[PDB]
Amino acid sequence: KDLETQSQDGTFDKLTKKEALMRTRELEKLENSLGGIKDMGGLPDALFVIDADHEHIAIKEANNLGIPVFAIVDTNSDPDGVDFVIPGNDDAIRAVTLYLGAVAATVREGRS
Amino acid sequence: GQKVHPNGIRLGIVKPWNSTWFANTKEFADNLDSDFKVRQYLTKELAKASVSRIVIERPAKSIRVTIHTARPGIVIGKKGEDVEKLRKVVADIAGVPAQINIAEVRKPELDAKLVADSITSQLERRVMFRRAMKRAVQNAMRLGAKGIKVEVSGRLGGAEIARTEWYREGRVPLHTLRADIDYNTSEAHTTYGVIGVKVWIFKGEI
RNA sequence: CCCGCAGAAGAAGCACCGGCUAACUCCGUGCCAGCAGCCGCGGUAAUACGGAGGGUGCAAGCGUUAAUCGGAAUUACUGGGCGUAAAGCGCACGCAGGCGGUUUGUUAAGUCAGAUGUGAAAUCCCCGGGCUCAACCUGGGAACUGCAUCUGAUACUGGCAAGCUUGAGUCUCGUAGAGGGGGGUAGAAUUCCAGGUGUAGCGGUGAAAUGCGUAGAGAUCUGGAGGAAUACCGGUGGCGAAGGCGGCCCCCUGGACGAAGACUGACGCUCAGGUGCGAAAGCGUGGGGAGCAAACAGGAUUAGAUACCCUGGUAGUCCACGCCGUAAACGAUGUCGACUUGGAGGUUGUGCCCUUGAGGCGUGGCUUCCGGAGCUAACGCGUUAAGUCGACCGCCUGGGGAGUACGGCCGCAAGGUUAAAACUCAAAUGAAUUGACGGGGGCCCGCACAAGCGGUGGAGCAUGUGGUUUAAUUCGAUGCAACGCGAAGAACCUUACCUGGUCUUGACAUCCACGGAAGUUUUCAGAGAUGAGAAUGUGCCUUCGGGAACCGUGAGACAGGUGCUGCAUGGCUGUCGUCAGCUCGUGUUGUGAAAUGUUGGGUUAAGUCCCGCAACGAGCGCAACCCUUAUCCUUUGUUGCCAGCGGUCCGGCCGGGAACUCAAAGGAGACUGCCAGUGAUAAACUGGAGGAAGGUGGGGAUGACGUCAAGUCAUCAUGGCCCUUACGACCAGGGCUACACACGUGCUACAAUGGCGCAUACAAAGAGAAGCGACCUCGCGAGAGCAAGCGGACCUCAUAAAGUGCGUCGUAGUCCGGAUUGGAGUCUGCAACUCGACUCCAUGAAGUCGGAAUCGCUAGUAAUCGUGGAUCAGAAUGCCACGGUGAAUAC
Repeated sequence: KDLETQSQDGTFDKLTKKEALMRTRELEKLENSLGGIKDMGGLPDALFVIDADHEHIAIKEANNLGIPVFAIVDTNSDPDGVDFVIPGNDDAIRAVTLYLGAVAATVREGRS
Repeated sequence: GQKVHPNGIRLGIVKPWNSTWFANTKEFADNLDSDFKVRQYLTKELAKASVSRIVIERPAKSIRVTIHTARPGIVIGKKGEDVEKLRKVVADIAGVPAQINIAEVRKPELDAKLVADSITSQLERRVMFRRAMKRAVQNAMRLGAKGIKVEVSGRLGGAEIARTEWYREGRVPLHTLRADIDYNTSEAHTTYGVIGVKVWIFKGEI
């Protein structure tokens, strides 16, 4: 957050472009990692996960906490780490498009 | 052992000297004895006064005693009586008039010399060292110090075999000359021989 | 039993106190005395030994010993185990024994219910009662866990009878196979024998030797003789109970498994004793004997080599018939049966769809690997289980003694099988974890080796050390990381050591009582310390019964100790190592010690940087920040400088000038910043441009967590213990420098790129006031006299040396080398003998490039020349800085 300020309006030339670049590429590092989560600042209450193969890591962690999870599990996935299982494809490109939008609408209205 | 005195290495660059004056090569010797002598005396009288460092400046044969202290009340006594009492002998040791000038310290627990005294103080009164030692460390963080490090050695806790247990909280970059590190040392005379205390403070950064 | 009397008067020890285990300190003694159930305590600071105090436990008893049980689920019926900790017979068949599918009837043995007879009293238990309560005595009941009889019950097990078929078994048609025994047989090769060809080696090894060979080998060709084993195929492929089993063909023969049904009708599973089979080696009788090969021999290797290596070689290994009966005979896993997710394979049958095309769809037998649940100490096992259960059998009960002795049995023998005890110890042992280490593997670095240059070790001298000697040769350092070290400098001093002479509240500090200014001056005895006087002065404030001072005497606390232990310690230091590593927070996996992060791919000087990722971060380190050096601009212009301009004894010397040198401050500049290429479009690496300087530009400073219980108690500080008319203090002389001897670190040499004489050229840095000292005079000289200037860019120390031109000696122990020695001397210091440096004349040794061995060095470095400084009166070839000259090589 601080750097996000330091980047668009903050310090960018105080020392030298070479290291000013350092913070920028560092900003990129935190970017791809905590980009779309920075505003949360607490603990979530639902984990919607696309694949259970690559992301069993988080599922177990979420399961370890008092939190429910929703996984689009696949033939080679362990449903026993999930709460509300969703069988079907996970890795198919078009598959998620159908999936997320369906979730997108339900979550869009779900604040009623 | 292995490390250089933190104070000494940063003298020329950051930390100023303590006996600031001038003298040609001839008289150099005598001043050292004299300047040292008063320093010994102040330790002997203002011990129960929490005195951190004592500046000894000598412009035009005028022995100036600037004392960076903690408790002015104890130092001045009443209306300054104690100070002007000290004025007499000090002027006598240095052989010339002495304007004794005090300097109160901002935070008594942020000066290395003073804190080391506290660690020594409790060990000079049967205090379990770990509690005594750690108490100071929490204080540095509780006073905002960027970092602190402490270290004791000897027959600590009455033990026969001597061991050296240190502690650390906060960033203490000793290899960075740019940063000011108030380092100081004190002894600890217990029935179990002498205990030595060392304390570092990453007070300054530049 | 009750009553009266008398004064709290008669009436509490024992063990323990480190932990287990409640309860602590001090002193004494020091691996002695001792203690103790165990682990363990005692080494000069003991909570564990002895005493004292306090205290914890129990109580007229309290500790010790012994003995039974408990804890010991370490004999497991309740209630254990056997893959690797102790423990599956080597495998198998199989009598007794144990257990046994399913349907129905039947009987009522075992089992169950009830009743009955009995199960001695006491004891125990339950509720009561009686002795002041209790112990104790005692009433009634329960119980006596059992056994016998009688009558009912009939599920489960047993006996009997009759079946059923899903267990087991038989037959028919086929299949694969190193299944077993017997009889023939094929080719390659080795060895030997007989010739032909042909000639100095062959063979063997790390090298070599023994050995074979000019009587002619080896090599090569042809013929023959034999013995043993079966290349390729060949496959965590197949068969077998196990051991095992391998070219091909034939004979006799076992077993396994499959399709489809037929048939018998529980005929089973296991199995003590018993019987059989059972690798290799070994044994007996008779054959065979190529190759290989115990034993043995020779030859090497080696300190030795009864071995590892080489040349040969007997028994044996091969066949026949008997014996032996053991293997890490091992998936270290008994046999049989049932049930419980999956995946990839191999192999052998067989039904079906298309064989429509090396196929697709299913069902069986054996076998390989990976892993789920679960199990397990963990490793791992995992439908072929160590998972969940059932039947039966073997076996274990700490290690060692010992799978041994004794005896039995068996054996031709060697031995085998069965199988202890006394005694001894407090562990043994398994799995896994962190490290350390490997004459283990991979990756990388360093004057680590290599490529070179120059050195030490041989000589002389200097200095240090060991040893020796001595009255004393002070004490410490004493693998690397002690040995030109503490000591940045011993004649007296220093000085701690010795002899002799002296004082002992002292050399020094504070408080007390009293007297005396302090101090200066002078003399005697003494080695000196000091002992003895003689004089002078009699000074600051007046409580003036005294200050404050410095000195003297006496008393008492003490002062003092370079006395011991750096293994009681702080502080300070070296080294591993300027090596790039060392860790923590939170989380996460693991029963846990811990691991992860810190690993992996690239990269770098570097856990430096990027990417990857159950890790995300962070700290300490690396780097940078600091100083110096390489370039420039700006500013100032002395005691520093001299270009463009004048005067000159052409000396920056005098005006004058502020350019330049230089000096001193402030900044600029260098950061992979730019280009091309490679590389993951990443980090980074290679080359180039410009630039004074190029990949942290050179150098220095900087020393992580910790290691060596490394150095230091003698620089200092300091706990203990010790001396204290002494180990403390003063003094003169000596010693620390002694010298059959050994080692270290250096300087000078051994010469001609060299010596000597004459002239001459080019530095930087630093020091200087009881200090340096020109100029001038004297001397051959070290120095002496007088002595401006300078406490300092001016003055002085102070004339740079190598080098350069010329002359010259001409390979000698010399015109080299310079020790040693005599004499004459100067300076310093009270003092130069033990024991100073330097000069002059004379003297003139060892030594001609140094054994085994071994050190430093990657560029202005090695080497080589000279210079200055700290210590200090005097006393450098040491140490610390400076500048000149200027290499070699890095595959």
